[PDB]
Amino acid sequence: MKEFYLTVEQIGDSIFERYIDSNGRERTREVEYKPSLFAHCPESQATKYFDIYGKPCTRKLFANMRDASQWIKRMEDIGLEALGMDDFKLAYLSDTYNYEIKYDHTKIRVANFDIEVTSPDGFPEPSQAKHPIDAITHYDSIDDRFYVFDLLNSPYGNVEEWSIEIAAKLQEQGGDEVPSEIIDKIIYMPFDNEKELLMEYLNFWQQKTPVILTGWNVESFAIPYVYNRIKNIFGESTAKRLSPHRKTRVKVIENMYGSREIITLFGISVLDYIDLYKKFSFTNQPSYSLDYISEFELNVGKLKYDGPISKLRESNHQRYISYNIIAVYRVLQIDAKRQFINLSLDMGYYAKIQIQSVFSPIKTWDAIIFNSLKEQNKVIPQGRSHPVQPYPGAFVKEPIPNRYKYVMSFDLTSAYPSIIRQVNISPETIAGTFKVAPLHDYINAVAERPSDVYSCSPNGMMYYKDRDGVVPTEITKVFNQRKEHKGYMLAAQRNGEIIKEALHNPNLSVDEPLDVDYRFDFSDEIKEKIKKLSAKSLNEMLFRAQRTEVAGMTAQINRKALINGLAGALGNVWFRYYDLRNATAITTFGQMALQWIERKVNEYLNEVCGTEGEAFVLYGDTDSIYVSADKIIDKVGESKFRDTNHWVDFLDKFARERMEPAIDRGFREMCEYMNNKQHLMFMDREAIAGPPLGSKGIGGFWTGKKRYALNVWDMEGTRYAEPKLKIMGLETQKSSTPKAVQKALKECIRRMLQEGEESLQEYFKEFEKEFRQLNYISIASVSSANNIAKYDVGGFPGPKCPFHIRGILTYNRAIKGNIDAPQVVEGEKVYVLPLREGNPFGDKCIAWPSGTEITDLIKDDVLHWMDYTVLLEKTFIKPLEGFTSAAKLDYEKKASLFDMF
DNA sequence: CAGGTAAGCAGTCCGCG
DNA sequence: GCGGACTGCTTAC
Ligand SMILES: Cc1cn([C@H]2C[C@H](O)[C@@H](COP(=O)(O)OP(=O)(O)OP(=O)(O)O)O2)c(=O)[nH]c1=O
Ligand SMILES: [Ca+2]
Ligand SMILES: [Ca+2]
Ligand SMILES: [Ca+2]
Ligand SMILES: [Ca+2]
Ligand SMILES: [Ca+2]
Repeated sequence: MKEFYLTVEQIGDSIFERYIDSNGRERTREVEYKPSLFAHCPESQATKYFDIYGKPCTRKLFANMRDASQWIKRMEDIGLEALGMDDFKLAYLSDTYNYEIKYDHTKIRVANFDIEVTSPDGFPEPSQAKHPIDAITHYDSIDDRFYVFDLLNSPYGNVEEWSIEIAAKLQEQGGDEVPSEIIDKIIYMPFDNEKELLMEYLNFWQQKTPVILTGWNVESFAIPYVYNRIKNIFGESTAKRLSPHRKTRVKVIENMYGSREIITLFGISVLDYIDLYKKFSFTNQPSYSLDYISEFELNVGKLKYDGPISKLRESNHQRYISYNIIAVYRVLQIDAKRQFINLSLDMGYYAKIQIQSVFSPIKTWDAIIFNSLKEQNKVIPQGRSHPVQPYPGAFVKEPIPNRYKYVMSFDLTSAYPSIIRQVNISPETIAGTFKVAPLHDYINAVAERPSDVYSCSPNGMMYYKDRDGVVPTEITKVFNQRKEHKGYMLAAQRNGEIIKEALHNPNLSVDEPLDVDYRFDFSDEIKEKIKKLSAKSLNEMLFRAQRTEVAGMTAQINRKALINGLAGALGNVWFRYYDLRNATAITTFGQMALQWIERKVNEYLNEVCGTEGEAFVLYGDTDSIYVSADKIIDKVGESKFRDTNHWVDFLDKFARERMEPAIDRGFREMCEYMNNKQHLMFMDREAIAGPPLGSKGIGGFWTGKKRYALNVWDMEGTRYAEPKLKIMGLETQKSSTPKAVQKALKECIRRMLQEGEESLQEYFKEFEKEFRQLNYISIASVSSANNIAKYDVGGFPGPKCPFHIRGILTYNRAIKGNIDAPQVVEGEKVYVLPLREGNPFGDKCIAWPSGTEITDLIKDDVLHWMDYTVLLEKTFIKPLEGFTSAAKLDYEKKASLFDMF
């Protein structure tokens, strides 16, 4: 097999590299890598190296990396550009792996671990590490085993061994329900003292040294805690054994409000799963506890126990250890679903970066562009310092708030990357500028044609047309990967809908799920077999279809995120290729494109409807248009349709056969107007939306920009078994909205869109009457909590104290002088409840850490004093009043003449 | 900690005769 | 009481 790196580090004048050799074995080597950098040279000096602008460069070979670094400094002192990859390990990888890397994940040691630490005096601070580590579960992907290190004797209690047999038993048998599929994979090691546990852990670590190290909060808790605890007991040199090169450093992570410390382990790639999840999942959760996320992702019940965690070990060590093992497994189950590790490996190896650099699109693109340019003996420019400057973004159309019955949407495929490719936007393709007319002049095609030579954006920028820039070239490659994966995602989705239809008529049989590839549209033979299957087999197939869809979604959406990130990287001052002219070329072209095509679509539809000045495009945001199809439906007449699906077909066909060609023609003209390099503005139908045929549903409504809801029947070629609500911006979509309120508002909207005003009124009246019975957590608002200390004036709200911060200050007073009560963590999320006047907490709200029950000390008082009236008014009635006035109906029945009977 | 901008709503403070 | 200036938070794209 071809060799591939595992990790790479620079340590002084050495590159330290762990890799897989040609025989599939893991090796390590120290290389005295001599880097090259570059300086401009005279034209009369023959060379093969040119900067991106075609200027000749001489290559400078240094005796060592420190010499190269010093030269860079002196070049700054002189005032001359020092060209080339200043991050020598990326140059090392580029030299050592000069080919498309083909990696084998089965050879990469992926470690997933979690630690337990009993603490009687509050949260165990990793930088202090003053409490014993009393459990470690460490799963190794190569052995496929969970290694359990269990401390039996501690100053906080001596316990009996954990029993695998009890762990396996059902909760109803007194057991812990550790999943049977992992029972045989547990290797259990009890220890009579902490020193021996830790020494054995380090010996194990030496044998099975993680390449990728993950787990939940490992970078902020487990890793610094283990490191610091070993450091406290044995000294620094022993703690550094966590690094295969015996090198670590404390890294200080700074944000706007403060800073925190992590431990960089040289020769390890830490991918904390919480951070993977936040970057790649495209969720925003009310809580990020593993219990909360596990429940969300896997629908597994919360790990139940009595008393505080600080007493769990001594009260029930059996459960304590089982829960540590289950916690490690949960992360593996989440990754089995979401495939974020797989994604990280793919993207890292593609770019030729340390795997942990996938978190940084700037680093990712710097490396991709460097490798691409190097292939042609081109030399990258030095990074420079830039002041942060604002610049313009997208256009958003102001919609008229209203109900909208029939709606068809269209948007650009991969909008910003397509603009980059079409216009040819790149650092080295800038050809010059032209005199700009007001945007509306280009939108209305009255402005002078910008250029007859170069490819243009309406911000005034011109680009060469003779060759592709490195940015278009490289963005195209990742776009193509994205498209492939989206294909699989959509096929899995469509396949899922076939199974849901079939589930309306399950056969009374004992049979098996079909062995099929869900990434490809079911053949007719598969469809026939499915129509004969039992519910059990069909549900298992649906589960598999949906897992395939999730897998496809991860692959596609994060590749989209990467290419979109290049468009923004051009507008980040730390990017080597930062240029506001290019960042603005993209966004301004986007503004023009949307408003251009809005005009073209209106003109086209006014023409086919025999009207003038009518607005068919009701809304648009960035790269999308929403078209009212009422008149199209009305031209055939609602009476002519057999069922809902009939008019959906008709609109689908109308969009595909009439609208899309018209849209394409309009964009080709725009491309020609801008003299662009390649027509790549492809605006395909997204949604077909309307009420169910013969119902009183309103179909859809807008309240304002970025706030709307649609009853969708077909999304990007997926025809749903059941209509699906596309809701954007409204309170149902906000993590700040109470969970039960999100649910109720969603049901109000469903009724509005599908059934009508009377159905909405029936549900409101019931919700208003019954909501007081809702569990307090389900009706609590949620907010991130920043700057708690800034607004704290002697434990009371300072001036301008935000509402959620006030709640926290209230909480802090109520738990005063408790090491045991859970503290609110600066920067994390809290639940927030309003309090009735005259309450014992002495303020109008209380907040406590999100994802948790409020401490028993105050729980009963909170329940007693909760202000249900304020809560309902603010989270439910106010937003619902917004939805219904926009939609022009009433959530409460108004009086009529009939009442007199 | 980790590409970008546009823009919504909650809440504070305070004016508005 | 609602709006504007402002802070804070959150989402759409
Ligand atoms: C979703 C999203 C969009 N955008 C910008 C860049 C996008 O190209 C543009 C339009 O967004 P989208 O229409 O959401 O995405 P897209 O056009 O890139 O891809 P698709 O083919 O799935 O439609 O808005 C971001 O900058 N960040 C984001 O997270
Ligand atoms: Ca724990
Ligand atoms: Ca799009
Ligand atoms: Ca599309
Ligand atoms: Ca059947
Ligand atoms: Ca869009």
